Amino acid sequence: SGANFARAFTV
Amino acid sequence: DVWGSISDQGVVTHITGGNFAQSSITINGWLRDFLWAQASQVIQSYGSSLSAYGLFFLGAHFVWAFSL
Amino acid sequence: TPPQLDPNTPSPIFAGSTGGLLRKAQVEEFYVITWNSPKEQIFEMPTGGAAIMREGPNLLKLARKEQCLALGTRLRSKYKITYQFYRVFPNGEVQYLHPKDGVYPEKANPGREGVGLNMRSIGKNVSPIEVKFTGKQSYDL
Amino acid sequence: DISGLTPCKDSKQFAKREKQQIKKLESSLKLYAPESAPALALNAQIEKTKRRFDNYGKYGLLCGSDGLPHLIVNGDQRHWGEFITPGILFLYIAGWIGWVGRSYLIAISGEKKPAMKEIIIDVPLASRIIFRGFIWPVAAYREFLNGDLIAK
Amino acid sequence: ALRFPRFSQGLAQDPTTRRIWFGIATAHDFENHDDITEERLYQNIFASHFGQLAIIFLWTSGNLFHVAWQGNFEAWVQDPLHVRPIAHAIWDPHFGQPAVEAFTRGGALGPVNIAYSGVYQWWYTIGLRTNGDLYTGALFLLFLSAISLIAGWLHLQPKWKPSVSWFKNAESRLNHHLSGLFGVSSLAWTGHLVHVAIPGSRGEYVRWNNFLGVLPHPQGLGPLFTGQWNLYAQNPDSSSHLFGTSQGTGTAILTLLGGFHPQTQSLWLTDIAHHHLAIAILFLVAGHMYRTNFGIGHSIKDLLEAHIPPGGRLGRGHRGLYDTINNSIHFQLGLALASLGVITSLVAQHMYSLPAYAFIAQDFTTQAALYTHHQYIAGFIMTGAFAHGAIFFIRDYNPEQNEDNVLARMLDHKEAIISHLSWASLFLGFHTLGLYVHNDVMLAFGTPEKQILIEPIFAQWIQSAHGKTSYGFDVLLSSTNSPAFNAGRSIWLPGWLNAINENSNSLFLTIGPGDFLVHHAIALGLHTTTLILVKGALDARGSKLMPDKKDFGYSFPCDGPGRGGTCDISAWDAFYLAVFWMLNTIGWVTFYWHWKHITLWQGNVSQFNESSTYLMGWLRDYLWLNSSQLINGYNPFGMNSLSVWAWMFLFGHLVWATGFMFLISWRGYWQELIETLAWAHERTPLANLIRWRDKPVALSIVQARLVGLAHFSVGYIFTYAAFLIASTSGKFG
Amino acid sequence: VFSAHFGQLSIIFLWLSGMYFHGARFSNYEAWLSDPTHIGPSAQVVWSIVGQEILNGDVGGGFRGIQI
Amino acid sequence: SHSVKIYDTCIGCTQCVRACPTDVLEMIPWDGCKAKQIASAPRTEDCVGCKRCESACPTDFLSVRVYLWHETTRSMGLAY
Amino acid sequence: DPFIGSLETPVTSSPLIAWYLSNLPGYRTAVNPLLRGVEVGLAHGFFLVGPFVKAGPLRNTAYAGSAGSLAAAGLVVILSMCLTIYGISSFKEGEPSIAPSLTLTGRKKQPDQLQTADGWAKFTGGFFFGGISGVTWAYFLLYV
Ligand code: CLA
Ligand code: CLA
Ligand code: CLA
Ligand code: CLA
Ligand code: CLA
Ligand code: CLA
Ligand SMILES: CC1=C(/C=C/C(C)=C/C=C/C(C)=C/C=C/C=C(C)/C=C/C=C(C)/C=C/C2=C(C)CCCC2(C)C)C(C)(C)CCC1
Ligand code: SF4
Ligand code: SF4
Repeated sequence: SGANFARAFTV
Repeated sequence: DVWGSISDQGVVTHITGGNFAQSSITINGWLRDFLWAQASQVIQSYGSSLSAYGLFFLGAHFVWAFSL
Repeated sequence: TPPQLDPNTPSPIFAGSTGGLLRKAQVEEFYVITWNSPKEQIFEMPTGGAAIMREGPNLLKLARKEQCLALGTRLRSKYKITYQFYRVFPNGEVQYLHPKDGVYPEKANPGREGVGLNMRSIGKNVSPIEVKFTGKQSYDL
Repeated sequence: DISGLTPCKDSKQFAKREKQQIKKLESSLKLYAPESAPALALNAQIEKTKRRFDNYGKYGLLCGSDGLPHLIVNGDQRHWGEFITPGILFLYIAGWIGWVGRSYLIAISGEKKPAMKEIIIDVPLASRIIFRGFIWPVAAYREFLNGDLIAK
Repeated sequence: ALRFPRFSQGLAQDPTTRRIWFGIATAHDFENHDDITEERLYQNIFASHFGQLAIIFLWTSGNLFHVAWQGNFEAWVQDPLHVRPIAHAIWDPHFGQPAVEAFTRGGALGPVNIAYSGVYQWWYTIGLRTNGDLYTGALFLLFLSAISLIAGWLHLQPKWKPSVSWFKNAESRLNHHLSGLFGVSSLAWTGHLVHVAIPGSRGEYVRWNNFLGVLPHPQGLGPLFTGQWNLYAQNPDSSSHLFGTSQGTGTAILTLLGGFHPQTQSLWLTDIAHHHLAIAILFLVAGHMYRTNFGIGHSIKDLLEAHIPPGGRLGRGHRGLYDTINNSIHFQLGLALASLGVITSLVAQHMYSLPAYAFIAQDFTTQAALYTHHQYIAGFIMTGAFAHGAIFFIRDYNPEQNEDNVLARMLDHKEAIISHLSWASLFLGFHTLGLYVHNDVMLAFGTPEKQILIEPIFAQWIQSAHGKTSYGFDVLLSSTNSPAFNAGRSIWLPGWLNAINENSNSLFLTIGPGDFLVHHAIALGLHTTTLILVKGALDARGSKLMPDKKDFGYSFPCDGPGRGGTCDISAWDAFYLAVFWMLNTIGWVTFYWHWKHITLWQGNVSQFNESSTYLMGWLRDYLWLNSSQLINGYNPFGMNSLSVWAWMFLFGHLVWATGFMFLISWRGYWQELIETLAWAHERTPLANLIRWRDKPVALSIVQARLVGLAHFSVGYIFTYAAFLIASTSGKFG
Repeated sequence: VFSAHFGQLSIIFLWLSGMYFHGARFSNYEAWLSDPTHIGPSAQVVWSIVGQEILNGDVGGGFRGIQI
Repeated sequence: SHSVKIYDTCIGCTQCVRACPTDVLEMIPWDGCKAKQIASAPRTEDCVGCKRCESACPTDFLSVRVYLWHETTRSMGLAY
Repeated sequence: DPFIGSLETPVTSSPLIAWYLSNLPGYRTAVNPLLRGVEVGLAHGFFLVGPFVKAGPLRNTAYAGSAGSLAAAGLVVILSMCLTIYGISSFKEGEPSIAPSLTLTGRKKQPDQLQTADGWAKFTGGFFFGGISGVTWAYFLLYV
């Protein structure tokens, strides 16, 4: 679930 | 009269205490126990994760006043 | 033209409706429209529904002048039929109403008097202060 | 200093509010794993809050009694950038827009049916007109002196 | 000529039900009556004035008598701070036992009504101490009403009927009103204050029986005629004086102390007497300006004709304005209404910061009610001024006789005025709404420090100039050394500075970033209402959509669906639209005042200063927070004395919601419904023996608009009054 | 009418595909599957542009996002 | 009964006569224009105030004007 | 006649319904209005007595019957006043009656005398007397 949230904050 | 919480012992505590049967027979009861009491969470949501709901609450009022 | 009469003309075939005459017909007045149809055909009543008009002379009763004129103009536009309507009082007096000169008003005919003609532009009327404290009105002059 | 105000780098309510916000963020930070993405996001939020407070302190604003900064539109020389410096900038940009639009209208007044050019813009002439607004004050002043700004 | 509307045959001929409505509506419009002339109109106006005076006098007599009979004035005067005034008794067959038990307040033996009008303090200050005085006043006002009615009937008689030329004698009327109506009345009130009120404040009872055997000042009239007037100010009242008794008193009757009485926080009576004396002297001197039968004075027409600027920048100037003003009554009505509205607003703004009645600053509900009432009256009057100006432009304006004077030049360039008013309103609304929404969003996201807060520098500088030292500026009166401070220090500054620099009173309250936005909103409301009214007044004679608007009259429904459709095109519709904006602006002003003063009274002023910068603050910390006690007037568990206020709250809500009927739905649907209902009634048995006399028809368009507006106003007023009174009475602070 | 119906069907299918892709990519469905009673569903994540990141409430299961 | 007045700006296009739903207007010969005819309103007492005649009138401002006045059973359009 | 604003339906024109409606006191013609008014008032008062004595503010006390009967009497008085006002305002003194003078068959009949000043006055007096009598009779029957 962490990766899905991190997908928005990649930049 | 339906939703609520249940304990291990077995008693049921409803959300609003089951006051619909005695307070909903007057217009004052609908204005005070329903509109006034249940709007606390909408207006006191500033600074929290539900602020967009308060913003839309105010925006809808603005649009309703605009329509006149 | 001499006004005509409507002695014993029959009526179209109808089943009845609640948009007919009322107490005003017994008290004040009503209107009677007469025309002539070459064939038995179905038309639509101003009050509501559909009726059938017979061949020969046809006569109908209505409550207001607008209904008579609307039915007559529908007849003129769609069926190409001439028509004429009168006004009837409770006392039995009959007054001829539609074309008084025998010609429809849309066409000019000599022998017609001018009524309510102002020989000036609409912007030459006097101000209301000029006509104050008297019964006359600015546009009446 | 002015109207009984306190400099924003000396007041205490500013620091108290900063501490309250930082503690509120750190309360939610503890819930997640330190290496997880939400932890990185919350750390970024904390860094942004600290930078914003430091910049506000260093910029020479004036907090009030309750602890928030107050803007001065009076005209004092120590607050040139509070209202007056941005405002002029706005006018410039704003004037640009207006000027450009006016020019385009005149550029389509010659033709017989300008409505077609109003509802369907053309790009070449508009692109020619767009960059003429960079010097709008000079052209506007010259037109005002000449007298072509006002219809007769 | 035969039916009820005897003053109009056209309204009597038609058989529908609109005859009754329009007969009631146009009873006072004396210009449209058939066979009317100038003399009859003027005489009817005179008689109506007399009737109105009689009604006012009867009203005040009834108030006095009821307070005397069913009140507790005698028990109140002894303990002003711990007794609730009583208006009148309550008798009601519908009342239950708990209602009788709960409404018994004060020292009475039954239900009563607490008086929030504030007449108790006024009557106490002017020098009334027992119920005999109130009964005497009631009898006197009854006599005044009777003589007013008698005079009206007498002047309607053929023998004592005045002529038109008498009514147009402007100079004599102005002289008598400026000298006799104003100056002499102020002189007589000064006499009363010197003779009765001031001695009654020091314990001496002066009445009709023995006012000849007492001396208001031990010296007498000697100083006044000698020239040493200063003897009337030698011994002022001490700072420890107690109202209504003879402890720590003085003998002066005319002073210039300034400030407030220490115990009662009200203005000194000597200052009031001195002010009235000076005003009376000024009016008496100024009332001899105009020419009359004695061969000296000024002529108004020559004064007007001579004020024309060389160079023709104003055109013909003021030539021909005298006859225009004199021959038209709507011009006079508009001027009078505008002046009265400005004066009413001045009264509302002054009576809350410089109270003149004893023990009125400690009564919060009375202050709030009086302020709100006077502001609403002022708003209505100001709207009426523009309405009558538009009526004048429609009816009484003669274009030929006012050529090239100021009125013609005004009609020439309406477009510029309208455009600039529109620009100002757009600017103010755009930026005020933007700032409010930005602050609201910044608070919503959880970061208050990113707010936009602008200090009202100019107003704070004004307050510092007046003598306030709470900001830091040292200008004029604030500075220790200054020509103004030196000039005024010896007379009134010592008291004025002490009064203004305290924190309890309401004189020049401290202001911050919250007041800036509210003041700008008030300015926006004023500008928009002025735009609407001015457009309606100027476009009355004609426009491009309909260039012959003067022929149809002041009020007419529309001009058909042609030319794109023309609804609400008359000036009456402009007034009907401007009423809403007037109500909205007055509501904003009253909300601001009430919240500021309630936060001040409750003890903490930080709540307003921190929650007035965003709209959710107004919605949550003002209405929702303060409605808690009001909505709990009656509940399933029981009820208390606040029940009637909750009932009136709901009543106002219902009326306001009912107004939407007439304001939204229009005529045709209802006319068809009436058609069907008429058929149904005519076709039923045992009920067709009864027949109607007037054919039922639906209401007209203008009538429906008027009814909807009336419902809107009634609901608005009642709801706000109930909320204000209940919320301020619940906490009494 | 036939062509308009086909266009409407295409729009509906696109909307359904978007909902499914949001459920697949930015969601905590797998966390909710194991413990459904104590986890609030969420399938929308807000960017961090202005200060709107406070809209990413803690629904549960090691995730932050708008509850659906 | 309302008041219908015809001014001299008319050009005789016969539109107002056709538009009337109650047969109020008519046309008479004239000599002040090219069409050599003008309008007239004899049967004014039948007018209902619908203002359809004013909707179909080509002129800078209308050459036929209807002013509303005292109402009655015929002009109000009551069928009962 | 189809063009009259009415319809012929089983309920409107039925033998049973017409017979029942033609026997009511308000629809007789040859009878002087006083007796019909008396009958109508008796029926209306006896009907009206009930709800006031049953649902009034004093229904739970020992004063139910008297208060209800007094309220019914007040309602009867107000109705009589309304009838008198309508009769004064509608019909004139010397003018003949305005009732229809021919029936469905077309046979001429004497116009009803109710639609006249004197006839309506007699009807109102009879209604008042009958209403008072019915109210007092209902009170006597209920609580004796
Ligand atoms: C094209 C440029 C343009 C210009 C130069 C003006 C100029 C003016 N406007 Mg107008 N106006 C415009 C467009 C324009 N307007 C549009 C599109 C509208 C409809 C929304 C209005 C509606 C309007 C009102 C309601 C009022 C004015 C007024 C005014 C005057 C006062 C300034 C102000 O209040 O602005 C007001 C500005 C606005 C409310 C919005 C303008 C912003 C538009 C969108 C920008 C122009 C963009 C355009 C699409 C560019 C195309 C060119 C491109 C193809 C190359 C001033 C003469 C005021 C007045 O009368 O003063 C005497 C006033 O009351 N204007
Ligand atoms: C001026 C306004 C005024 C008003 C608003 C009231 C109001 C009231 N009166 Mg008071 N009263 C007044 C003057 C007034 N009074 C005067 C002058 C007297 C001396 C006769 C009294 C003596 C009085 C008594 C003896 C009683 C009341 C009572 C009452 C209450 C019930 C109403 C009623 O029964 O009327 C009663 C009214 C009267 C018998 C006569 C007053 C009528 C005067 C003569 C004229 C009013 C005219 C009016 C302005 C019409 C103008 C029309 C214009 C708009 C076109 C009510 C609070 C009753 C109460 O105590 O209930 C709790 C009651 O018992 N009043
Ligand atoms: C010197 C004698 C004289 C006097 C006393 C008056 C007085 C008056 N005339 Mg005038 N008049 C005169 C000469 C005089 N006239 C002459 C010679 C002519 C012929 C040219 C006229 C022509 C004339 C006409 C044609 C009419 C009058 C009218 C009136 C009345 C005005 C209405 C009203 O009461 O307002 C009250 C006025 C005042 C009290 C002034 C105060 C206003 C300021 C703003 C007060 C500020 C308020 C202050 C704080 C008060 C506190 C409130 C309190 C509750 C605490 C009043 C009786 C009108 C009328 O009513 O007739 C019956 C009217 O129709 N007059
Ligand atoms: C100083 C006194 C004053 C005077 C003498 C006049 C004089 C005049 N006015 Mg002006 N006017 C005034 C103040 C005044 N006005 C004010 C303050 C306003 C702003 C509201 C106006 C706005 C105005 C308008 C808009 C109009 C006039 C018109 C008129 C003329 C006709 C009067 C009439 O027919 O109304 C008689 C009116 C009524 C009896 C019916 C209305 C009553 C209201 C709606 C009652 C509200 C209901 C009530 C409060 C319910 C309470 C319920 C309870 C639960 C509380 C008359 C010459 C009319 C005109 O056309 O003149 C040429 C016109 O249309 N006036
Ligand atoms: C609260 C609702 C409301 C609002 C906001 C307005 C607003 C306004 N009134 Mg209206 N009015 C109302 C109710 C309201 N009225 C009612 C109940 C009546 C009684 C019938 C009237 C009667 C009335 C009259 C008689 C007049 C006005 C006029 C005006 C304007 C005054 C100038 C100004 O304030 O500009 C401030 C501008 C704004 C606050 C408008 C909102 C700006 C929006 C939010 C910006 C767009 C942003 C965003 C991107 C939107 C995108 C949309 C989305 C689909 C993409 C303004 C448009 C006056 C006028 O026209 O002056 C020129 C005038 O003549 N009003
Ligand atoms: C907010 C209040 C409101 C109210 C009360 C009404 C009321 C009503 N509407 Mg309206 N309406 C409204 C707003 C409102 N409307 C709005 C906003 C719109 C949108 C434009 C409409 C549009 C509309 C339409 C399109 C229609 C109606 C119709 C109806 C009627 C339905 C029949 C009935 O229930 O009446 C009975 C009365 C009530 C429920 C109101 C309360 C009365 C209580 C019992 C108090 C009685 C008190 C007592 C008698 C007082 C006497 C004392 C006195 C002598 C001093 C009724 C008159 C319908 C209709 O006319 O068909 C029948 C219909 O066709 N309305
Ligand atoms: C439509 C019309 C009309 C109407 C109008 C109006 C309604 C108006 C209004 C107006 C207004 C409503 C105005 C107002 C004004 C005001 C002013 C002008 C003020 C001033 C002030 C001052 C100047 C002050 C000063 C001061 C100060 C600030 C402080 C202290 C000191 C002193 C005193 C110096 C008429 C009738 C004419 C007729 C025609 C048409
Ligand atoms: S429509 Fe107008 S222009 Fe044409 S004939 Fe009639 S009045 Fe004349
Ligand atoms: S208003 Fe209507 S009815 Fe009257 S003349 Fe014109 S078209 Fe005919």
